[PDB]
Amino acid sequence: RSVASSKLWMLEFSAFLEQQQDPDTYNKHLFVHIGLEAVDIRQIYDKFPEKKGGLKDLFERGPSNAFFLVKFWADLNTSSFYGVSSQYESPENMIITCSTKVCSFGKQVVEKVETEYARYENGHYSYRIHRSPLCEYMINFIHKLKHLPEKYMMNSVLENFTILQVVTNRDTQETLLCIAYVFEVSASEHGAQHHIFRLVKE
Amino acid sequence: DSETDLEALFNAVMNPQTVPMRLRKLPDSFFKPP
Ligand SMILES: *C(=O)CCCCCCCCCCCCC
Repeated sequence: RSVASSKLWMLEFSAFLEQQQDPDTYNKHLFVHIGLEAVDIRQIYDKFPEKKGGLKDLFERGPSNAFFLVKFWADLNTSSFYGVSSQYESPENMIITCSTKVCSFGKQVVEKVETEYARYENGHYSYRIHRSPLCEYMINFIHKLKHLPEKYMMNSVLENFTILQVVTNRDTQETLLCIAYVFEVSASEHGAQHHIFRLVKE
Repeated sequence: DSETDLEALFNAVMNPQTVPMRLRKLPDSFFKPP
């Protein structure tokens, strides 16, 4: 129930590499996967676009209960398909728009926009972005990270890399979820790890 | 061009700005995995 406003809950998020050995055999590797401490949002403003409709403008518009910060410890240890899959629940039947902006030094480099419709499910409604192609920039970025001899060098690069995800009701233009993503490379036994935080005004 | 900037970034960290995250007011769980 962690990444959830009062109008939308992201139950699932994953980014992955799938390889097809042969027409009947598939191998999937997860870079990150999600399946409550507060953070002052003003601490991360310089890390995202701050023009009109930027993170600040979005937060001050509200609702303040839609804003989250996720820290990922990404597992980079691995006929190719690079994908992102996410699942959402809402009490309402809506047209949702999902905007994902990749940022470097707080500047947008690439945006992907997806429009999703509801499906009735046990008295509520579900939304799914299934197997969305990971854009060229991110594939190449991942490749360049992988070729670094040292893990701390990877983290140094990621210090100025952020991803901003904004889910919006297309009709009312209400922010349903806003998720700020910060990344490090995982160095553990378990593989990919994460921690979710709520963004607050103070 | 962003591909040329990317290349410069990666050559930079191999052959050695703002306030880094580790110095900011963030919880400890932000920097150490579960
Ligand atoms: C391009 O279309 C932008 C879409 C990017 C979606 C974000 C996927 C998250 C990538 C996590 C991999 C970890 C990289 C260090």
